[PDB]
Amino acid sequence: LTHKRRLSALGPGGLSRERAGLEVRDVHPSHYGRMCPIETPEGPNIGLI
Amino acid sequence: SPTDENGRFTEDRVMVRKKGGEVEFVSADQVDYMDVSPRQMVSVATAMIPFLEHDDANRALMGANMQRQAVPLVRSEAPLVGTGMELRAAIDAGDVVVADKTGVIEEVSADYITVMADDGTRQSYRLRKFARSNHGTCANQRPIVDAGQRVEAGQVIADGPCTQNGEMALGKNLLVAIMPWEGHNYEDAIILSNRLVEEDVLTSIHIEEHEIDARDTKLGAEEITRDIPNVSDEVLADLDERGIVRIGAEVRDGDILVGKVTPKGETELTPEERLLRAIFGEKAREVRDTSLKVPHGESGKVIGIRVFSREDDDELPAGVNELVRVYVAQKRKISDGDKLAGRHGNKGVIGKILPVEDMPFLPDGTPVDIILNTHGVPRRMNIGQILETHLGWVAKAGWNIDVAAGVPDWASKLPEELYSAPADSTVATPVFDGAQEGELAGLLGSTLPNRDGEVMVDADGKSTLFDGRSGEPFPYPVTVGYMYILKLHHLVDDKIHARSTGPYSMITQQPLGGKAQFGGQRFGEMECWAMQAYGAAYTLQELLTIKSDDTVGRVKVYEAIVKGENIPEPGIPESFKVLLKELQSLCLNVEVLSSDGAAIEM
Amino acid sequence: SAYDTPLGITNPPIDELLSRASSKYALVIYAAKRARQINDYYNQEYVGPLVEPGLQEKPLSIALREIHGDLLEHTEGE
Amino acid sequence: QCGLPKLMALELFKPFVMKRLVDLNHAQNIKSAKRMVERQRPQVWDVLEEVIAEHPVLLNRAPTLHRLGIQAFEPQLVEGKAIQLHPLVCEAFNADFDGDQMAVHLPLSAEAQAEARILMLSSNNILSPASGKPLAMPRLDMVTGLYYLTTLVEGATGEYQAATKDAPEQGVYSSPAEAIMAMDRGALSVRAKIKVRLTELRPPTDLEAQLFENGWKPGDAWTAETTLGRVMFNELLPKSYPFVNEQMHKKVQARIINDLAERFPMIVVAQTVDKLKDAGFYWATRSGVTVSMADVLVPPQKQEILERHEAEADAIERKYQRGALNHTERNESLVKIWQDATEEVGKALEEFYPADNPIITIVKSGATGNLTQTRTLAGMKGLVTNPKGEFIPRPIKSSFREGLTVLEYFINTHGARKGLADTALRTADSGYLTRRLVDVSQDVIVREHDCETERGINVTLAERGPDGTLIRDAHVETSAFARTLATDAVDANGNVIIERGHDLGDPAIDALLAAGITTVKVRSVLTCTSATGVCAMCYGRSMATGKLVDIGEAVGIVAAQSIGEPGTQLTMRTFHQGGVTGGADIVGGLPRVQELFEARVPRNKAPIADVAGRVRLEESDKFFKITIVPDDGGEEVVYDKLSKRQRLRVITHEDGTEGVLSDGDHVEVGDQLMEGAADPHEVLRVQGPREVQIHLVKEVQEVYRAQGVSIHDKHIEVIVRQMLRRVTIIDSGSTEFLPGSLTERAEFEAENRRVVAEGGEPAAGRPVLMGITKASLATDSWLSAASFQETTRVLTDAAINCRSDKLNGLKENVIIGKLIPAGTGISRYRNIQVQPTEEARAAA
Amino acid sequence: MLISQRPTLSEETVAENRSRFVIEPLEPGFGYTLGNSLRRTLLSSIPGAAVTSIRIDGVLHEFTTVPGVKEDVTDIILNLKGLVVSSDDDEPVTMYLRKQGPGVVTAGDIVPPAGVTVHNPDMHIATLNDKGKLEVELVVERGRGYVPAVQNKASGAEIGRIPVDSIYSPVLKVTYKVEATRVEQRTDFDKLIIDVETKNSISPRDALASAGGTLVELFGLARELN
Amino acid sequence: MLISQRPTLSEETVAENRSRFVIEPLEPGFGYTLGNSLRRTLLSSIPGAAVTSIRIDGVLHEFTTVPGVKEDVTDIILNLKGLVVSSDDDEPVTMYLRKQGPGVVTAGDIVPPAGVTVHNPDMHIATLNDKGKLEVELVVERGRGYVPAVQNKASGAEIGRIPVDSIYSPVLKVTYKVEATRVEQRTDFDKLIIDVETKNSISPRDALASAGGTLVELFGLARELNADSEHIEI
Ligand SMILES: [Zn+2]
Repeated sequence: LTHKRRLSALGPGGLSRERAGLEVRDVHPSHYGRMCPIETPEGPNIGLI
Repeated sequence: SPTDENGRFTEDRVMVRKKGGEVEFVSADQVDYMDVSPRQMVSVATAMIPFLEHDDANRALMGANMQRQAVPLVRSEAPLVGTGMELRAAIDAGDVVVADKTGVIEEVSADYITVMADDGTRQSYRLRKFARSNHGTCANQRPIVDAGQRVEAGQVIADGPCTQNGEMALGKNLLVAIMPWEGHNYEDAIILSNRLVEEDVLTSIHIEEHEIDARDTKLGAEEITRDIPNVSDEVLADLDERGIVRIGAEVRDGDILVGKVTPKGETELTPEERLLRAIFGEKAREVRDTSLKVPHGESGKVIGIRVFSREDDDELPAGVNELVRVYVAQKRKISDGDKLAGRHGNKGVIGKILPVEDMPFLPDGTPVDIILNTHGVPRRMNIGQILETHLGWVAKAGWNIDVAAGVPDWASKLPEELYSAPADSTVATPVFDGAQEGELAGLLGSTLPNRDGEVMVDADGKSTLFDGRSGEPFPYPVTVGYMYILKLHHLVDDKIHARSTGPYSMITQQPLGGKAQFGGQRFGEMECWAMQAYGAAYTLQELLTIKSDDTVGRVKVYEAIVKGENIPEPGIPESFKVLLKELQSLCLNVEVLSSDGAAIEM
Repeated sequence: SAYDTPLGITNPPIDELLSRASSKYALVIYAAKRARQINDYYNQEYVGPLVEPGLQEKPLSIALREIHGDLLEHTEGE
Repeated sequence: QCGLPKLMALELFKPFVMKRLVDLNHAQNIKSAKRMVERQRPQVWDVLEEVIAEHPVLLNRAPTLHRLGIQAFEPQLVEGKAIQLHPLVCEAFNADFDGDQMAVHLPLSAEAQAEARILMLSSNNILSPASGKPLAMPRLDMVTGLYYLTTLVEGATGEYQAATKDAPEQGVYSSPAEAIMAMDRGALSVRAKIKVRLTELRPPTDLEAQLFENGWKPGDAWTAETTLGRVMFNELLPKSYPFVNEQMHKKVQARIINDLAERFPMIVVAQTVDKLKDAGFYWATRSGVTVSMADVLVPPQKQEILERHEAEADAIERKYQRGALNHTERNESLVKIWQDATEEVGKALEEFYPADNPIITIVKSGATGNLTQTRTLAGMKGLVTNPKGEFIPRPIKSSFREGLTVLEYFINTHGARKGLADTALRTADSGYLTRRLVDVSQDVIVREHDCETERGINVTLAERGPDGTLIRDAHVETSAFARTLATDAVDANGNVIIERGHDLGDPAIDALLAAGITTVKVRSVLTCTSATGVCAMCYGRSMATGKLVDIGEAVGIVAAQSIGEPGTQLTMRTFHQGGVTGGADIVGGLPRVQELFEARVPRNKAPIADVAGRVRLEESDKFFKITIVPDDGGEEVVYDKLSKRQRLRVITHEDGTEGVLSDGDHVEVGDQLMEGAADPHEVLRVQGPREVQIHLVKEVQEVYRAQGVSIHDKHIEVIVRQMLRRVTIIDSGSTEFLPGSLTERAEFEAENRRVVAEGGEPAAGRPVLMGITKASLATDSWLSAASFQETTRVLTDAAINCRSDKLNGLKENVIIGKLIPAGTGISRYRNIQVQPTEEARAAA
Repeated sequence: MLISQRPTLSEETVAENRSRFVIEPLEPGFGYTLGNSLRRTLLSSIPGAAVTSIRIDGVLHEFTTVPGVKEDVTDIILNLKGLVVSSDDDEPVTMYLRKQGPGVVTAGDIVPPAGVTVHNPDMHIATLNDKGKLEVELVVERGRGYVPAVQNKASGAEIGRIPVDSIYSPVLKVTYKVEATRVEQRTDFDKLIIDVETKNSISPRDALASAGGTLVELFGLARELN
Repeated sequence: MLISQRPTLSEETVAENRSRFVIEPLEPGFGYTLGNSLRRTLLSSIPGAAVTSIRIDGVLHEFTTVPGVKEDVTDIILNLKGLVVSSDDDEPVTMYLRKQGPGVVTAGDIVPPAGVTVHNPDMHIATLNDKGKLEVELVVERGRGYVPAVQNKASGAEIGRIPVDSIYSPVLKVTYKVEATRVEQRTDFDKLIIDVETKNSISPRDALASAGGTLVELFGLARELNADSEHIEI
């Protein structure tokens, strides 16, 4: 159920493989009410997914 | 934000979010909008963690992600204390069968459910039994309706792989005592009662899918047969006529699953091999055994075989004739090293499973199921687990709030529906609007007595536990309750690994990597620095040469070990030999000298 | 000195062995050489064990007990 | 010991098991034994027990930051599949039992087994190599038990009380056995005060000097006023150890273990720590430490404090509205106010909690946690940071006991999300510096015992101060401790206390303080005159074992690892890509250490006095002007471009308290005029090689001390030595030294003294300070040089010279495949010849 | 003062399968240890009877379903694990449970051989619809404690045999309480009350007697000394 | 049901009155079942004689010190509590200790009544000073275990009758531990190590024999409820 509702920043036409710096993978205030700040994978995609 | 019956705010100042995302306090006449509910920010998984107020963001993240790694158990059980989301999330996932139209259950069976709709239409729902999921977990469904029962439209008629009565049941709720115990729960370890092993509380079914095929080769096509060469009847007793293991037979690592043979090339027997052919009357054949076998450290019972072949018009990869897939299922109990965790991010590994008589037990004789160390709760800032423990205890044993002299001051905010409840009465506590500290503290003192009429747990949530081994009562009361914990998919059965000798990579000559390839462990540069700091020259030398890309030395050491000879000394690797040869090729007269200015050696 | 009986590979005590060699590094090679001699003898000109061997003690343990017993001598290679 | 799974051990020892199976006739050939092992027949388990005995195995957990990351254990078979690890080594491995894995390696050769059994055994590595303090000591649960056992509480059952009419002393017991018997009946509490007759516990030294002037012996009975728990604890310690009689806070246990390390052999320390582990677990089980919300007390003064500070926050807001403040200034003022509020709330919470409450008992005993976590759990969360890293003016006034609101939780998630990336990025800089340090000092090995040098460095031990008691220097434990004296130490009467070459241990420092001598002269790696490597005597005590360093120690790599391991605790440059350059604000941490080790000109340079003399000081619109007139010299010196933004150096005498440097003051050569960092090159030019090395060591240790890291000065000295090993030639005389070339100082001096045919015609040259990078980028070995530089040039130059390479570079040996020239690999030990004695051989 | 008064034990019933035994008087501090020892012996080493394996006609392994049966084989086995039986002979015995047509199959439909008793016929085994035919053969043995399922290969049994976990334990829940006594004017001696509840196989008195016999045999080793 | 293997009891001597008994191999879990029971039986079952009260003639309320002797009243009480006394009376008995003149007074100077024996006459009691004397009377009676000094609050016939703690049990110290041992390919079997330190009046072997007899005696009560109920047999 949680896989079907993912929002992935990585992928073709998204952001470059080597440009996924710590700045993009952060909790912006606009996430409130439309993206959960707690749930995210523990892998290398922390914040990117 | 508090509001009146009409909806008007009852406070002069309200907390609001403004343009820059800044949170501030503004007058009641400046607000423009409000959130529909407190659960607006959280997601589906995060919405299923009770008392989410009291858990830090990091531990909430860990718990939310660990909920996604729970393995379905043989019998699911809904949590005593949970959230209202667990119902909806169960239905929206889709794994539960819901009756499309109102009607009567004409016939019910393990395999299918037949429903006769009120309008005369008939529906049939086939349940998927022991189906292997993408990750090896069992997706077994089971019906929850009786023949002749009436079902409304949208009602759940069959439980999913991991739900009870159509609501999420990712784990089991069991009795926990919060105390250190002889150091067996030291450093986040966990102690379990042997009951959980005897009653199959945490047992789970795991299914593995092995695969093989016969392909066309430059010497011809491979073949699947039962007549594989050079094997005793003790090995292939359980193979069918087609050469595939019979369904229902149990297999252990090394057992043959599918008998397969491949054509070989020129033989050119050695004189010894020719002598062996002569002394055993071995008639010439040109096939070699390549039969599929159970991988190292795997076992179970065969539950299904699926076979494809292009001769039956089935689509196959180019240059392939037949393909076989075998399903092996096993029933893994909980064992040492298996990873368990709660919903609040508290996780550990089972360091010890104690006999039932050794566990601390309540005054009425009930032994506790799990013991969690006290030192792990405070510093991790995940005290929500203690809230869950207390509320689970309150739920397991019913409660009754007295109203003889009016509702208690702490019960004013409680809805009337919570003024009483029987034993095993499940409760719901939403993430951001649930049981308060005062309400829970008041409820803890209103629990019903036990069978004998004596309350086990006092108003503080603590009980006087007895020592299972010594028999003396523990000097101080110990926090006791019911916690919902779940079995993660990090089982030790698929993490243990070992290697003495095995395959080697052709490109770089080093041992392969990974458990699947039967590879060796990495020895990085930092490990070399540590070994140098120890001054262990010989160990480092043998690690870098004998246990690494040195074929001659490797074979010599293996021979010495097997024959009992002392390990031969190493020296002069091939890389240095070729470097010296190149240096000579450059007309540089390189030579190696012994001692402080002595003659050459070899 | 007063100390409980050592267990396993802690017998003989490490300090007593360091008191009978130039340094721990020298002790390592000393014991390794004696163990190699014992193993070579068991494979059949070396003297063989000098102390009463246990049921299945490894050559290195025998070498270490012999060193502790002052039954061996060595010369620095420098 | 360690627990090894049966299935894993069988695979690891397969060939040995096959050999033993064939030997015992269970298998007729190697192939049959191989099949038996693969198929796991019943008999292989009987042979595995015989094979595994006394065969050590190495346990490792990557990453290996320090040498104790790999340790040898004696394996024993256990059921199941999870490895069993001794708790006391967890701190060494940085491992917790929440899902961590570990790797096991099997030594094969006899030399490898001996090395694992002797050098790498866990019981031999009690003390950490970075500072010599014990590492395998009680922790977490084990502390809480021992803290509970030795605690004294008034009013306990059966406690001691004095005599009274018709009643003698009421709480006196004739022996520990009687006290235990009384405790079993519930008449006496283990934590109650009693007077007990002890006969096998040595009395305290101060009490021993009185009660037994002839010296205490076993069996002598003395009456001790103590608690039964303390008597029980003191039985775990060695028999000869004096009775302690103190509450066992983690610091006290560390002190006791340190004292045991000095006075007793390592085996006794291992046994004592095992006994302490057992007792600590047993009494932590029964200490009653449990967590419930009834125990999470909230102070009753939180409300008053919060409104009191809310009033001031409202005052700040009112002033901002009136136009007296800017946005950033208002935010800073609010942050100040709320930090004060959090501080007072924390103090109130600390005061309120009872001494026996589990939540605060866990912290105060030092077993786990800190008071900040307790305040966050109960008092209030406090302030949180934006995604940019700046504090939000409005704090989280709620506590996790109460439960954060929606907005508070959302703003709190920012720091939690940031930390995940921050921790990952923190390791890169530490690894960079660690690799630099390892490269510069990999092959610094102890080559000889004594260099017979009289030179050294002076270290201060204490200040006799204004009172009648001298105060121990705070830096003594990392400056003078574990050194070797270069010259005799004499008391006020000239009586020698410690001989030259003795190790300055804790008893030695205590005795030195007893005589009141404040400073001593210690041999150092900096002043060691050994041509190659360093000598054992100058390095002195080995931190890991406490004994004089053995010939062949790999001191350089140990120092590099010790310096690099704590690099993650230092502050770093900001990880954000945007913003202005970060040099405006002094980030005095890892950047400062990197600047020092590279010998680069500081960005906050301050001048130093080239000549000792009196100072005439003038001021201008934007520049300072400082002139020094040498009192015993001639011409003055002038510095007339010092930026006025930089403040003048403060001197601040004890009572004179000069404060900022004034005109007419006196400054000696090497003194610093302006606040900032002195240029290492200027220090070298003014004072010489000795003072620049002292300056570098002081500067590095200053940062490491300020950031809360403790490293012995000798580790830093090992690195600093490599930086100043070359001398640049300015003019050559009667020797073939080319001008402008860099030569090793040893070779330079050797050539100058070798020119003897006409006496000396010295070639002129002066020392040059190099960064660790450039110093590491040079070597005397051509086989090693061929891996860094143009291989063709190196090979041609070596060929024309016909010069041989002696295989001493360590980094060079690993190319050959020959064992490293350190530890057991040096020729001094590699060629040992072993022969049984004639008297021992006679038994044959 | 020394008292020659001897301890004594008296039992009192609470239900059919629950009893309470009072032992008094005991030396001070001696009650808890005795009660804990009795509890451990009762929970660990009381002989009983249990099922060892099952054979269902229409299945070859437990990961399957029987046509017309609501429960799958795993559910049937987990339900059977709750069956408590009493056996008279040490060697294994066989029992048969056969039914056809719709209805609920319970433990009362099992036909035991001579010397075997089923003590809970009301337990639910399965439920069959109109097309359901159920045939089960159960093996019963004597033993004590928990014995995990024996592999077919180890026992040499043919395919179709489904080994199951065996739990040889009649005891269900045991606890104890301690009080003071009015012994003469000493008034500090202990009184032990041990409460025992057992599964319906055997009465609490027999279980307590078995525990006492085990403990007597084990302490005979200490008594052996002169 | 027969046990897998009959456990054996070995003994080792650690001192003149100290022993260590090893019971092995035991069925898994029975080590803890046996250890605590044996310890408590040893420390609370064997009867013995002890001093329960002492009256000194030279002091009424100045308990701090007694003239003519350097030992405090507390030291006198402790030394007398260290006395090892045995009797076959089963009733309180009065013992008189009187000495005069400077010198060491020991337990050997005592004059026990008929049927009372002092096992450690060499124990030091006090050191008498010049012009000094000592005169005390001890009440000795039998009992079990350790009884805290009974307070004679109602004593009217005497005020100087000091009550003291009574160590009746001949066994002074007992400590048990449980370890794991391996038989066949199973390592769940237990080993019980029990260390016993006793007075001079009884050897540890006799104390252990009496404890075993008492425990068999006590569990006979439970066994006799139904003697034919099947137990694990050895
Ligand atoms: Zn030197």
